[PDB]
Amino acid sequence: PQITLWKRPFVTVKVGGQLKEALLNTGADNTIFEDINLPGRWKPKMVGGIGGFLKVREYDQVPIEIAGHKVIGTVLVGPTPVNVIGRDTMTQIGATLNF
Amino acid sequence: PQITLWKRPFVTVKVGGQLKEALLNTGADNTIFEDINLPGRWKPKMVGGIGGFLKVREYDQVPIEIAGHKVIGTVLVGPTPVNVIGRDTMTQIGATLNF
Ligand SMILES: [Cl-]
Ligand SMILES: [Cl-]
Ligand SMILES: [Cl-]
Ligand SMILES: [Cl-]
Ligand code: NA
Ligand code: NA
Repeated sequence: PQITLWKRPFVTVKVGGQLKEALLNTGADNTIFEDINLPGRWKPKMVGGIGGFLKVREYDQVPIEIAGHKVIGTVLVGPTPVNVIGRDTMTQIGATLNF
Repeated sequence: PQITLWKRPFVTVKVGGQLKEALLNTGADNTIFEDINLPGRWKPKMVGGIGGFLKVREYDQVPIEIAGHKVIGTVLVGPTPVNVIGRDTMTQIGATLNF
């Protein structure tokens, strides 16, 4: 797809078999969801930095599908204002910024 | 240009005549800098939401140049961990996310 930026760029994504909406966020290193029930085992992971740490769950080797692009990636679960697709997943689907 | 996402997408920009590095951030509604000396007058703007509201400075009709594309747009000055080019500026230069 070719995604314009007039509104926040949400897409439908299937993650760990769960169908969700998430924002394509070139400002985020990692992909993170709240309110999801993923398969498999998780380990805790610290993200953020001083003044803004967050302890989240990290699920690895999770199947992710966006617009028919099927990849396997890491997915964090924890507090986030919106679900976020970060660079780590966007690089696997071959996404680019163009202008 | 066409920019891949293996690294954070920093670009050189000239904003209000000031040469800076800033991150192309599709998860940001607004372009925002800390530490910049913009021309003209500013008005207060409320930003944020659930995590907290804060008043920042809004400069309007500011010249912005990125990769030879010249536009005029809004630039906020307030706390941010990185200089950000948000969707408002990216829409004016015709940027899209593609995969
Ligand atoms: Cl959702
Ligand atoms: Cl980087
Ligand atoms: Cl800079
Ligand atoms: Cl305030
Ligand atoms: Na400078
Ligand atoms: Na102005």
